[PDB]
Amino acid sequence: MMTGRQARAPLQFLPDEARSLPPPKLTDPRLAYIGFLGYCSGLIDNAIRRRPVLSAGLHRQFLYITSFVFVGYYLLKRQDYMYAVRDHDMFSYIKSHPEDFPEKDKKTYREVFEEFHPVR
Amino acid sequence: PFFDVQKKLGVDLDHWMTIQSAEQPHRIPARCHAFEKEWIECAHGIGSIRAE
Amino acid sequence: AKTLLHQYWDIPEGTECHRKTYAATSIGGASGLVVSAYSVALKTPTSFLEGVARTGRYTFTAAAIGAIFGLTSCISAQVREKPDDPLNYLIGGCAGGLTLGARTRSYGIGAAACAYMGLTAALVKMGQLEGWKVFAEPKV
Amino acid sequence: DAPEKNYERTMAILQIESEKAELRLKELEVRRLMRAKGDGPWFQYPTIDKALIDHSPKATPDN
Amino acid sequence: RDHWIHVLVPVGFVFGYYLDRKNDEKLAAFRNKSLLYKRELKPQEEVTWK
Amino acid sequence: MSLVYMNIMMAFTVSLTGLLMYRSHLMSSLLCLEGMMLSLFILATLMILNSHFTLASMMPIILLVFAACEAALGLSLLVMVSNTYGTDYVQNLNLLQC
Amino acid sequence: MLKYIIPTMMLMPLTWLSKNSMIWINTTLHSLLISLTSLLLLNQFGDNSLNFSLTFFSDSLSTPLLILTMWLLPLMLMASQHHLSKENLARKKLFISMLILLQLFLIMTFTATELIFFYIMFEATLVPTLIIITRWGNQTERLNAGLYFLFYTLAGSLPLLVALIYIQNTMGSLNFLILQYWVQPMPNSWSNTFMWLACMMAFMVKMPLYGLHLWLPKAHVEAPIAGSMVLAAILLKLGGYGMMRITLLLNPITDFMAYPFIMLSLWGMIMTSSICLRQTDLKSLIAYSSVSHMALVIVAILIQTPWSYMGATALMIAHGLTSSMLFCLANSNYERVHSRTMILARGLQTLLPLMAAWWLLASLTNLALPPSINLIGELFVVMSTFSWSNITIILMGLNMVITALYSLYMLITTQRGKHTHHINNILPSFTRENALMSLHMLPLLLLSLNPKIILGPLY
Amino acid sequence: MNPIILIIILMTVMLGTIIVMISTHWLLIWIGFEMNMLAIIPIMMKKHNPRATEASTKYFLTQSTASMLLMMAIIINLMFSGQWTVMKLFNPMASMLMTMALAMKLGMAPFHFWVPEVTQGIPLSSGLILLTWQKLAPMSVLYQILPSINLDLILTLSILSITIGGWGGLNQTQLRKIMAYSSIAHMGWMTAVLLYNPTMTLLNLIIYIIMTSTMFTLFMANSTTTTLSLSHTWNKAPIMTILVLITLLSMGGLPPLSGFMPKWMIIQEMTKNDSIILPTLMAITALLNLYFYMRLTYSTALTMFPSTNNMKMKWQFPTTKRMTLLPTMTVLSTMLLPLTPILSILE
Amino acid sequence: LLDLIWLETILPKTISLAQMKMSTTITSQKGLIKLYFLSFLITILISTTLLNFHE
Repeated sequence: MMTGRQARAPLQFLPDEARSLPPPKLTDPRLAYIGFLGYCSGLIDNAIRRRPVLSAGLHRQFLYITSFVFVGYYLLKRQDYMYAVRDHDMFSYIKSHPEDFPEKDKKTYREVFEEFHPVR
Repeated sequence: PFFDVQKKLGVDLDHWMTIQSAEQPHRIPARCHAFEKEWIECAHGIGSIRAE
Repeated sequence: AKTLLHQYWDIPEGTECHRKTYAATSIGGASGLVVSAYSVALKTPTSFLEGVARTGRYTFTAAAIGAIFGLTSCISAQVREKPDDPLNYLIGGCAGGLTLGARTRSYGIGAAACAYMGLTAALVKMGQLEGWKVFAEPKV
Repeated sequence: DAPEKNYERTMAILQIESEKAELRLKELEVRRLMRAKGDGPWFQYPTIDKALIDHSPKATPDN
Repeated sequence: RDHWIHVLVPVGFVFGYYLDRKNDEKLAAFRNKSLLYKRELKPQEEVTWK
Repeated sequence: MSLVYMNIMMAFTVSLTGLLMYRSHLMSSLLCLEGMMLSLFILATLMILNSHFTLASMMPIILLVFAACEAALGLSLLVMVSNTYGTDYVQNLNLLQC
Repeated sequence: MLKYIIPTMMLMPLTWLSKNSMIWINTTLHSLLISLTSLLLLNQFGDNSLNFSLTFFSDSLSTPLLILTMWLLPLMLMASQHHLSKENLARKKLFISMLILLQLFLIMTFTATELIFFYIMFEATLVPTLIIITRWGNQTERLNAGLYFLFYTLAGSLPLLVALIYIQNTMGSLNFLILQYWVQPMPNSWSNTFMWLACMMAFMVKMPLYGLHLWLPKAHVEAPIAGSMVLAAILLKLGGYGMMRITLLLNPITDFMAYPFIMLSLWGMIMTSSICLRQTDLKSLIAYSSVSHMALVIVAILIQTPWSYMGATALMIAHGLTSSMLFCLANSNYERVHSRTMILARGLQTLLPLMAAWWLLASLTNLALPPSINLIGELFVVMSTFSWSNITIILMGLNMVITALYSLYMLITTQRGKHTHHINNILPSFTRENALMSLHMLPLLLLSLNPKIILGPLY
Repeated sequence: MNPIILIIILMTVMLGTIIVMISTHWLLIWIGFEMNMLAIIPIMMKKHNPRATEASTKYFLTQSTASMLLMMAIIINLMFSGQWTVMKLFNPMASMLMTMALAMKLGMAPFHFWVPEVTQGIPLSSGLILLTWQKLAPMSVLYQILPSINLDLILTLSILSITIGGWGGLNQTQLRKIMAYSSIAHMGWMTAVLLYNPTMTLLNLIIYIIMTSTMFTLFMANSTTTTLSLSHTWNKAPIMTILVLITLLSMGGLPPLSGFMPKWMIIQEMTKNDSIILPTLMAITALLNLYFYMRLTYSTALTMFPSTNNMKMKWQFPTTKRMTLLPTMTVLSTMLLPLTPILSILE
Repeated sequence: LLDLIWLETILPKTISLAQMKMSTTITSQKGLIKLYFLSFLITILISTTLLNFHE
């Protein structure tokens, strides 16, 4: 859909205008869920190699958590960037084409006739 | 996925054989050099939907 | 085979019975030839004669389904005086299902083909009425 | 909670969700128009870059 | 603590309760702005609810 | 369009339908595959020479080389089939039905 | 609603970190604490629902189902800890984790503000239920019962997915609070006919509708006791909850789309009740009686009058408690005689008198004895269906004959008559079992004192 | 094989796919497909038995035929457009031939008839490469030519792939053929949303590659190629039964799992374009895929089939196999649905 | 008659037998490369002449 937008500046994971956006917090609940996915990957990695699940290799579990939070932070940055580009293109297109987007005259319900269907 | 590595790194791997109106050896023109140059300069940048 | 379906759907319902019957017979014969072509492709017949027997059997089966379908649909749309009505194609699709059961020489396949093909033909009628698109054009 | 709190919290919820619904409807209409006309930034399918063309004097003049 | 397992579910209530209160401050766009309950603020009052 | 393109496309379709209807030998299949490649070579060549598009004159050679390497690989596969059954018959290659 | 979601999730480390003798006691204790906390949802108003956030809200329909859901988990833990005593410890924790996960999915199924999140939770409840049936069921047919339970539900629910995404694309939203105000009338067309079927048939399967009920006398029978409790008491009621949310959008076409299905229930509750007259399997008798009771809820939701919705939600809560107690009684005999055949163990009032008193009370609530909320829901549905069409009282009243006739037959065959001579392992009633029977029956009797909390959003 | 030669040959497979992904000239597209086929042939003949040679022969014939049809589509594009840009095609005949060639490369029905054979004939690692990495280059070419693809052809190929991959897996007991018919059904789902929203095509491809990589990694870690040897896993490694349970319930698309994520999004893009019959019939047909997934979960996780006595020896040895990214791929293929709006990174 | 046979017959058993029968038709191939490519040629001929997917 938006493939012509990111074609003049190709293969850019986060462009410069993405720095105009507020970055996700470190207490982003999406980022905390990705850290929980890292913790689950650590527990499954202990389980498949028959280690004690909660105890064995805390350095490995912590690197799982760190790696998922590290990748997921940039993935959330790019997510917020692409939705920002989506809405920017939408609003610029609505502004540049007023003839396709007229203001609908909103009628109050004193004029608006609705057909009554009795439940009996 | 068109990972445009050639425009990203600035290298020219295969753009040279892409069109007939490109830089040719010994400046040999194609028989439809002028028509292809006019079609490309028409349809440049405006997108395929408008270009059709 | 797009023109076959056009010359089926160009004629209004319950108007010209024999031409509708011939158009639906031709649609059934085309489907029978496609099924016969893949049948003698993927499963090798033991002879040329057995292969053309399978081809003629499947083509006549689907052609008879289409013939009795279009016939029963147009006769019901004539005698019920309601051309834009999916109950006519429900009756015609059950007649085609009974035709498939008569060709397979069994009752239960006829009843199952009656129910499912009649509901499918009724759905095709509703899709022609309200404009339902199965291969819908990309618009957004 | 107070009825005031539930009431005005409901009004905030209804504003946020009605704004999101109107934006989704406008999003559908913007997508339909940009696919139909090809004049926005979306659905910009690529054409040939005109910077590939050699404009030098060639070997033969009729070009 | 020898019975630290008996605070997992209760604090998980309280923390959850906390987040609901923290959620309500993000839904305060019409606090004292509804046509039904709007009024003037009392002295030593800055919000009408929390 | 031009009349020779009709024959080169019809040659590609004849070698296609030969390649899409096996008789017994896998070598005859590889010959039909290389006939398809040869007709592609001829058709690319007649276009590029007609259009005076200079840089694509190296294109059919490339189309030769890769595909001939492809042919080499196909011959090797045939030989391995021939080193299992003694013949290159395509009906011997039916073990993967179950 | 996050103050109930997070304790339910903290039940997972509570059961996976408990000592090996402690995983039933701790989960029972803290799930009873969550069930005590569930009463804060009774902050309901006469006009406005209790609207927590963009994601969660709770009116007076979701609130009794939430209280019943959060109350059913400790009772399932008590019912299921005996027959899983010799079970492996990690599989025991996996069983408890599936029950906890099912409670988690249900309590945000009922409070889902937006309908596609309702759909995701509504279909997320399949997977723990499927795993509980097919893993901790007792017989061979638990696998086929899991297949039927999965594939009637998904064949119903995937057109619901398509229809809800269509409402999302047309109305712009699937917020129920938005769709209270932006709901457009649905006229007569074939497109709107299949719109109605796609919006309704998933919940028709989950109620179950008669003719589509075939998954239930396998899935309720082949399951273990916690599976039968959550299937009868909560998971049938997702269909009625989803119908009461979705028939807002289906007017006025419902007023002539309801006619076949109303017939399918008004005759079907005659049939399945009649089927309960000849069931040799006691657990299957309770399953077919659940179909018979939910047929009235189907009629009451389709006729869409206020008395009908009040009787339907009262009958859903009442049937949840009653059918859960009936399955627990059937399991209390299955744990002794090791057969679900009802004619096997007879004369049990001579041997177990207090358990026979519990059988009497659950039978009287099954046959809608006033002033129980079984009779309140039954009666309000009968009033609204008489106002719908006056002839329906015949099919109501005949139902109320047969509903008595299998309820006391179940009481007479199991508890009365001469006891069976060759059965001698009939132990006295354990304290856990009588506790289970009382924790079903005593809320069901106390709700007659204050029934207004289980009468829906339009009391 | 020499491990250096294995590394160079796998880098050449990757090099062919990357050359397809990055090139702007159709000859280099064709060259990337030729390099990909040429380098993946020794991966299929890794064990040197007649089934691998038969599978490599069938794979060579289908991919060679598709490469010739691809070059004919390219050459007809050069006829009717006089250029070589990897973009839309300028003739419906070249568009049909290129769509047929890419359907042959992907093994979409009715060009599916090589996929359950070849995957059966080759090891699990080469089957993993064939069912994950070998989809990327033709889906990239389909991504870049979608202004020229016929709608009726691509949806015919899509529904024929979904139905045939649904019915084909119901009759199987071999795990590789199950994954191959699963491949055919999922490629039908990817191409059904291509002309509507190709970001959802990329989403379905990524979630499919994750789930297929998880299932092949589980099959390699347990050394099971049949259903009935996969059913011995509970007596050897009980955690792997849990993992195949949650991953097969994900591949059927049951919520709240992440394999519900693509198809739902696909329906989310097909009803915006006023197609209601088609994604409904697709979703009902995917119940067949879920049925034989449920068959495998009943054989492996939810019941306990009888084992043998020599299993007691294997209790004394832990798994020394490098189960590469198996916890990561298991977590990603199950618990990713709450992160569904991450898909905008694929736009 | 109803809730053990006919309501069991029409929705689940007929659908299950139909999917079983179609599954046994699709997977009954003889492993012959000849027949699969002959089906591919029949596919291309139906697509061009009978379905017109090149126009």
